[PDB]
Amino acid sequence: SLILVYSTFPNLLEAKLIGLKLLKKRLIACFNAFEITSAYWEKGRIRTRREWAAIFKTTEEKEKELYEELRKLHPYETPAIFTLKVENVLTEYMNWLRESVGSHHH
Amino acid sequence: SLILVYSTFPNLLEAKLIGLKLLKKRLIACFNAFEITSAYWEKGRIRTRREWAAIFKTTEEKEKELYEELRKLHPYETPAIFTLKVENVLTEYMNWLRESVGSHHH
Amino acid sequence: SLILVYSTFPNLLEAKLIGLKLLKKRLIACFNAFEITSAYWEKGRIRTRREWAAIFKTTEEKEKELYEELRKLHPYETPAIFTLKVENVLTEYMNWLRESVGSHHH
Amino acid sequence: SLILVYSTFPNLLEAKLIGLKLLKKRLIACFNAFEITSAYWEKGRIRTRREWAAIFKTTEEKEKELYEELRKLHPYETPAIFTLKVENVLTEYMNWLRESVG
Amino acid sequence: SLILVYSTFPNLLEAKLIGLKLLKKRLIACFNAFEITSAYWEKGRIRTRREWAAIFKTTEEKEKELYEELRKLHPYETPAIFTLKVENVLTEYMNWLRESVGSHHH
Amino acid sequence: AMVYMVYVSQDRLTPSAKHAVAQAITDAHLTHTGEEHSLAQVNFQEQPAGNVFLGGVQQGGDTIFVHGLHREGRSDELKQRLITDIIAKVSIAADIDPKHIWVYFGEMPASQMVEYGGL
Amino acid sequence: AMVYMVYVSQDRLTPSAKHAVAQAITDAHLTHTGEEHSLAQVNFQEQPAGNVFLGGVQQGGDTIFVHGLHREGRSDELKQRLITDIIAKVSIAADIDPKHIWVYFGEMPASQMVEYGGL
Amino acid sequence: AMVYMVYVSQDRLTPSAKHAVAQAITDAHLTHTGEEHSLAQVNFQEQPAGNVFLGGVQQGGDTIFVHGLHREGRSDELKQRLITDIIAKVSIAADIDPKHIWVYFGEMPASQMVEYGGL
Amino acid sequence: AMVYMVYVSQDRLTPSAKHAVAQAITDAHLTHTGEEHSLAQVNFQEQPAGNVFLGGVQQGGDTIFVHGLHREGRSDELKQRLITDIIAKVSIAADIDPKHIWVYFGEMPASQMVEYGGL
Amino acid sequence: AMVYMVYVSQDRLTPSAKHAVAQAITDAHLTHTGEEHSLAQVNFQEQPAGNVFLGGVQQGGDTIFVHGLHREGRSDELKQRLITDIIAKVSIAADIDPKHIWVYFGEMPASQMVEYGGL
Amino acid sequence: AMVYMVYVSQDRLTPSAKHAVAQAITDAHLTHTGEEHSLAQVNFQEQPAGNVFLGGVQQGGDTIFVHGLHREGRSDELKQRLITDIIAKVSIAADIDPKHIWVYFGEMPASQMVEYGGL
Amino acid sequence: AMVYMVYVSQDRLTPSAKHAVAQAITDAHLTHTGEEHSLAQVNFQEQPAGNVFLGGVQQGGDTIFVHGLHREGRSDELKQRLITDIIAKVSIAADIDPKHIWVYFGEMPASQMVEYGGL
Amino acid sequence: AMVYMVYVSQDRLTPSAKHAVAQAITDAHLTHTGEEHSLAQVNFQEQPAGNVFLGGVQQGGDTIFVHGLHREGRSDELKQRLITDIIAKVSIAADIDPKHIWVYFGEMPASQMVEYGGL
Amino acid sequence: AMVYMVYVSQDRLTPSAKHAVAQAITDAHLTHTGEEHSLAQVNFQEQPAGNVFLGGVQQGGDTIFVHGLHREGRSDELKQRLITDIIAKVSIAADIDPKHIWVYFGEMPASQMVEYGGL
Amino acid sequence: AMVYMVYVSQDRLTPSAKHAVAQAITDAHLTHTGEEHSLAQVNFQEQPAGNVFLGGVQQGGDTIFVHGLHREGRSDELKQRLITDIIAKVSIAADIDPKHIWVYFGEMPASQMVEYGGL
Amino acid sequence: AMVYMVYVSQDRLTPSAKHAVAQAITDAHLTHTGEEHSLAQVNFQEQPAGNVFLGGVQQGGDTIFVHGLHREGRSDELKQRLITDIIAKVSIAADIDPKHIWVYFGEMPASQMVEYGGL
Amino acid sequence: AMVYMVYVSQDRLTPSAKHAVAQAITDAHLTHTGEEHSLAQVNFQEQPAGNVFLGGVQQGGDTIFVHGLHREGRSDELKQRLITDIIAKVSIAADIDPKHIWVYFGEMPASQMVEYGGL
Repeated sequence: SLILVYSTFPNLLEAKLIGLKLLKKRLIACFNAFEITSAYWEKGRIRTRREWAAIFKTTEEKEKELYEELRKLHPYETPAIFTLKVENVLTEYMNWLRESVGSHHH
Repeated sequence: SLILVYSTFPNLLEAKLIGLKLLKKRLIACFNAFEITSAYWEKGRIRTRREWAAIFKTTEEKEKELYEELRKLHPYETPAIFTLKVENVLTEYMNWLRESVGSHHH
Repeated sequence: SLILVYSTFPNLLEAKLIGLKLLKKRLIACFNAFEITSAYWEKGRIRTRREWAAIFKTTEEKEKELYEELRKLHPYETPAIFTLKVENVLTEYMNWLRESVGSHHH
Repeated sequence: SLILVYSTFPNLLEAKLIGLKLLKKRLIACFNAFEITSAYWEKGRIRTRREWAAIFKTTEEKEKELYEELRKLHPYETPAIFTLKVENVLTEYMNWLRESVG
Repeated sequence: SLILVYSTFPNLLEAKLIGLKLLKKRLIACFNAFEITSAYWEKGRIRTRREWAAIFKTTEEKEKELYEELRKLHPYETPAIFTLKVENVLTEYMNWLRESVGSHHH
Repeated sequence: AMVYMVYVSQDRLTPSAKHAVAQAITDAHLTHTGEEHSLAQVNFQEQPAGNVFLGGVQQGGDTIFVHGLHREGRSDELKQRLITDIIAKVSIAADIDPKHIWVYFGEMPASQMVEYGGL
Repeated sequence: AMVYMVYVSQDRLTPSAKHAVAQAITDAHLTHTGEEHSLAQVNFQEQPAGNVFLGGVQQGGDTIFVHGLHREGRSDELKQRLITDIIAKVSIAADIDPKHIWVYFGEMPASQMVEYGGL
Repeated sequence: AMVYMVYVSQDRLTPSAKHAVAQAITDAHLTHTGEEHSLAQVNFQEQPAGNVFLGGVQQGGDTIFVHGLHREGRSDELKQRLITDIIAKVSIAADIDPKHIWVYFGEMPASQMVEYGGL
Repeated sequence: AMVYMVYVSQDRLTPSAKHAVAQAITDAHLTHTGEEHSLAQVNFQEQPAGNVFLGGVQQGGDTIFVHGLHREGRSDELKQRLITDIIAKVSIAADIDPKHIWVYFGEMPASQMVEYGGL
Repeated sequence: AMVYMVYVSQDRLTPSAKHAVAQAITDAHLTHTGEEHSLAQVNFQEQPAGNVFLGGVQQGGDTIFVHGLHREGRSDELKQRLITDIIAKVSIAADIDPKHIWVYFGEMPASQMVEYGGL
Repeated sequence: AMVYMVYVSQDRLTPSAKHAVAQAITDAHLTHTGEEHSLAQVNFQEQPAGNVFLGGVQQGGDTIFVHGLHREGRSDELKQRLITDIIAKVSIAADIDPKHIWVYFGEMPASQMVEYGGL
Repeated sequence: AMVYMVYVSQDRLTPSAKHAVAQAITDAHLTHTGEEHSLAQVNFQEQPAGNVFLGGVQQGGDTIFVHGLHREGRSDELKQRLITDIIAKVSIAADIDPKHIWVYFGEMPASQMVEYGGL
Repeated sequence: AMVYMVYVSQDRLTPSAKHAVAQAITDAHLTHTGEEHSLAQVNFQEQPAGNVFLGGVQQGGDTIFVHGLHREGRSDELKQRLITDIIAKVSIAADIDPKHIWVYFGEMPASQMVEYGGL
Repeated sequence: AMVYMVYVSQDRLTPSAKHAVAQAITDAHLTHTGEEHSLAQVNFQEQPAGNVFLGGVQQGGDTIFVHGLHREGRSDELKQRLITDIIAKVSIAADIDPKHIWVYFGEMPASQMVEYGGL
Repeated sequence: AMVYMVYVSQDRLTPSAKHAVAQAITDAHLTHTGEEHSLAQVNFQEQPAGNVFLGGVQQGGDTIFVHGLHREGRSDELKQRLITDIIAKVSIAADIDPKHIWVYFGEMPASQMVEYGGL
Repeated sequence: AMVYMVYVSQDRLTPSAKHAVAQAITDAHLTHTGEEHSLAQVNFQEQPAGNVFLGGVQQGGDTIFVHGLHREGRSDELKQRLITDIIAKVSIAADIDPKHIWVYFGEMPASQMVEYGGL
Repeated sequence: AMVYMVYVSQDRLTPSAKHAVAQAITDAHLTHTGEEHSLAQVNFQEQPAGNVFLGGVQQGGDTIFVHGLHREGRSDELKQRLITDIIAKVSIAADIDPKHIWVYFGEMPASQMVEYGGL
């Protein structure tokens, strides 16, 4: 099944480098990154920051490996990482997605 | 309830045209489109590409028609199309979405 | 666990002011806001509008207070507000989220 | 009835200041200032000079007080100050004119 | 065979208009025009003038009609018009020249 | 209150279609300029079909050319979005292939653009 | 010898009204330029009433849009006086409310403006 | 793919004369720009004879005014050669005195010129 | 809605004198700008007498320095008339010699001037 | 290390509210400039309530005017993001309606801006 | 006759210290501008200690910020020397570590800087 | 068709790695410029390891300097994205730390850049 | 005395061909610049065949990239003629197809170009 | 952190001479730019002797061309001094006649120069 | 203290006429400049009659050409009023027809205009 | 109607030679400017032989210096041709080695060049 | 080879004093331009004493006015050093008070300055 994994990054290059490393490792089939502005508490006051978000699309079987690799690569010590469920998907897209991370590439 | 259907497009104009067409056909109540950059495998290596993502919001009754019409219009041969379900929605906003696609044709 | 509440705003300032207010009241742990373009029916024709979307992250215990506060603060009469559930979240990130809205701040 | 009093000034600020003082003293009810270029005899030769002309509008009973106060305020030692009588004037405008200066 | 008729004109527009007229009447096969500077005696002193020269190419059968037409169209009272003979010409080019002014066009 | 000259073929747009196109252009002008008041002019210029040539080839009545006359000073980003919205919105409003829509923007100093007689 | 495109509704100006409007714009041009020779072009573009939309509201046949195409290099003062003279004279010559008159001036380098074939 | 607005009088150009004039302007555009792909637009704008005034003088149906809308960045020499070629080629193609032909070129940044819907 | 910082000595302007000086600068701003809506800020900065030095000579409490912060793009004529109006009106409203009044105008791009929170 | 002059009313900001406002402006400065080294200056300028007039209307002690003095060369997008962040963060830090906050940015060449004695 | 706003803490400069600082700034202005007459304004703006924050850290009363408002046109070399002299001369005159002195110069067209009422 | 000079150490890239690096740069160029077909040049300049010095320190074979020679006219945003994409894609393709990659872009008028002999 | 960096493949040019190519470029430089005596530098940069990629395709040893570094101030016409002459003359001298020759010209202020140590 | 491409002949500089030359250029860069820590790159490009031609004359191994790639914004004076210092210091370090040293500086916007991957 | 070169024929102006013409130009200069101190130079350049040609026709001794050399930075208004005043005053002072008077104004940067040795 | 100051030695040009030179300069001005009317001024300025120094060496009476004062706006090409024609035509008309002729052109805005009293 | 017009009074400079003044100006020109080849022109323009007026005051034969005609592009520092040297060296060479010497420099593009017939 298709899963979406979301994370944020301090700049575009960090997002793109990690995203390309995940594709090279066949842990994801695709990523969509977009620029964001963020806010959160840190060191006693609300911080605001410009960031890049990324959506990593992969199959359910890859989720655990994806989490562990994303954690090891991330510039943040405690990064945002969470998964969204998909209810429906275009069948031809799902097949393209499964082939991208299939066992034959390894 | 409310469903969200996600897709990506090669440029803003293509995304807008398809979203506006879907509104004209009363297949969606709203769309939100935003600029992305993506990567994926294509023709032997990892491609990078600037795109536009869009979320189409509509009722679960319209999902089948939406998938069919979006696939007919999409510039991509094998587009990304998948559905996210929502756990809750502001009651009055749900009423606004439903009316937007009501069979009374407005 | 983690919930995401989505809304849209007429400009960045309105989005940030509301998002900072929600953090100040300890109702959300953080937000990510991004620029969007949208379309929808209004007064007999399809309108287009440039907006800012925002994802507010918080605990499910805070969802009802968040909806009620966002509704009172939003500049729109009938704002888009809906919730996406998260299938999985990085343990350490969940702990950071939980602390940000913990009772010890009040 | 209505009388017009004409004078020239070395620059707009001087004209504007004097006019605003006469309005604050209720000696005039309005003035129209406009830029001019002028020539006249001064140092045994024709001097040219860019100036500002002013037309002060008031009632005839205020002419004496207007002349004397304009002379005190004027930067020129021997300034141009003369009056023009009007043959006719819109009734409503005269009423506004009399009220502004009392 | 091929003849070249040379003339000069006060500006490019006059040269082109006359040259296009001669082509429209099928009197020449083509012209080549180039910018020049000139000098000559006029009204008691040497004058200098910037002009455009033109070479008109056509068949010797058309020379007399060309001279007479050019004379009626030229803006100068006493224009320079003279003919250079060609010792040799590429066979295939001569055929192209001949066709351009052939009787079948009339 | 800019001016949009809209060059179309006669009988291509019904009276209600002209209204829908004019509404689409005007809505987009408001959306992207941020003007509080709707004062823009849409001015339809109709000619018989066959008067438009593309690459020297005579066309039917499906071409639409929008010439927007704007005050200068707006960013490239703003103008790009406004042009894209005009193409998309007019395509829907007129039910016309977007490849048939051309849009050119000319700019002038605001001091030499006088609407409503300057009063 | 610059050109004024004058956009108007059919049947709004009789042949003599067109003459007066044309003489009005031409006199204003002569007055504020230093042409000495009268060579300015007025080009009436007529369209059926209801082809003009203002703020999305369809109009009758009263609106007049004058698009001036001028050589660049004239002062803001001169251009402001010319526009004002055009508004007033056309208002009189057409017996029309000034609020119905729009005037935009475009400017080009003189080298790419050719009148009377450049002859 | 620039746009040439061609303002002529009704019934002055037959359908074949229109094609030849459009072919003249387009050929000149390709010749001097170097496009290789013929995409320019010629858009004929017809009005009744008598709608054109020159120095206050009402005209017959002879005058032709070409308003060329171009991207900026082209050299002065290229534009003058293109204008000259348009006058001469249209004069021959339309059998018209070159003194009846006016040519104005306006320029805009390429970013705000979209042809064929931008696709 | 631009701001005038007005630097003055304590106790030199009574609360009503401040009102008059504020109304004077605001009227001048309205007169020479085209705001229609009155939104200009006057911000009095009071300091003890003897804090101003002119040519190294300590002054009493008579000097008034008005620092105007304006959007760029206004003409030299307009700015000259506004300064002159400010000198005269403040001179009257404060009952003060004009020689005691200094007025400097700074200019910024409008995009980096935000009034009332930009709402 | 830019300078932010913050004009507020006396007794409106407690010592802790001053620190939080200064922390808001400084945090925004670091966030958007990318200094890495926190060096910017916030300089609070207090005046008695009633010294601020808006459109001629005397105010209470609510208005806040931030005059930011910056080196030139930063993008328009960076400055607009910084201004927006200053309004929003100061609004939350000072518990004040954003409509009471004005932000102006003036720019100067870096060569004529010396901080910490230039050492 | 430029203006130097000097932002200091209350009670940091005695009356004789203010005079010595004002003399130092004014002497440096004369020295480097070459003006024959001493007409420059030094305008002291005092606030309670603790109103200056550097990097978000509250300061004592030792900070000095000089904001010079100058006519444009002076060379970079001239402005650099004048700033260095202000820092050095004020450091001596006020007996203050130079690291505590900041100097910013803003420039304006001379025509919109009016001293002594323009008379 | 721009030129990328890519300075690397002898033996650092195998022929297959050269292909991968060249395709990464060429794909990025295709991606962020709009050109239809691939024409950009990648020109590898190899030198023995030890010929690169950073802050005076002799390096090994793991530094890459990309000097891109481009026509002028592209937006800052496009150039930023293209540089970022080159660093990220070359990093993957060469299996090299991104901190070892430097990228400089020089711009020239398109008229003085000739590819393929200009034919 | 400008610099021509000439990037070619090892073994493509014999020493005599290098002389011929160098003289062709130097003669062209002499021809189109007015300099009296020959001082321009030609600096051959050889690399192994296969280090050049065009549209992602690895090339052989038959590509030549000439990067000319020139002082600013020369006309477009001169630079066009000089580029054209370099391509034609190098084509003959190297017996190489002209489509294999690329030529880019970069310009610098003459003050920051120093030949022969500046002596 | 600017880049100095240093073109020299194979075998002209030993590794110790390369170090000395690299440190001379890097020290000069440090000296005349204000940067705190050394980050500038020196990139030696060696070629066989005989690949340099001056005025058509083939040279030996005793020519050095330094091409410096810098961010824009530095004064003419600074660039002159830095060039002079490079020639003098490289002359000593390489024990080479200064007349054999050429130095060209090219400038780019700092936004399109990225060192150390931009991290 | 700018200079007016006044070109005239010998014996056309008596010593008193020269005085009057000189006083005329000097008064005009004083009037329209803000010199306060009278320091402008009038420099009569006399030549035999018949040395002036107008349209190739030799003239008598009536023509007067005034070449003004002025500091740049004065407005078009001021320069127009000064020229007009010069024409009128010289016409009176020389008892000469205005059509015989030519006046050209050249402008230079003030830094390269030195009067009275610069002392 | 530009002005050509012609600086020559006394007795070098007879009255008929002066006429021939003036005719040559005036003819060239007409030829290259395209003015329909001949209004240019040639103004001969004679000095005794020995007043011209070249390289510090006193000359005879063979030097000719033409200082043309022109309106700005004419192309470089036009000015180059006009200068060359002046040198050639004057050389013939005066029978003088062209190496003895110098020609300098100065340009001014047309609005500050008044011929024939501006009437 | 620039031109210096030197306006002096008849009989003020003997033939030897003329040579020394010309040698002073020429030496200064070589010194500061760096020509190496002495080619500049000094052209003495003598008029009778009494033809120079200063502030309306007729002079004796002392005043000297140097009008230097130069190519543009030279630095402000170079021009000020050259002017200073001309004043000082001419003062000593002519035994004249420097207050009698005026020096004006006008600049022109080098393309429109031809010396020695351009050969």
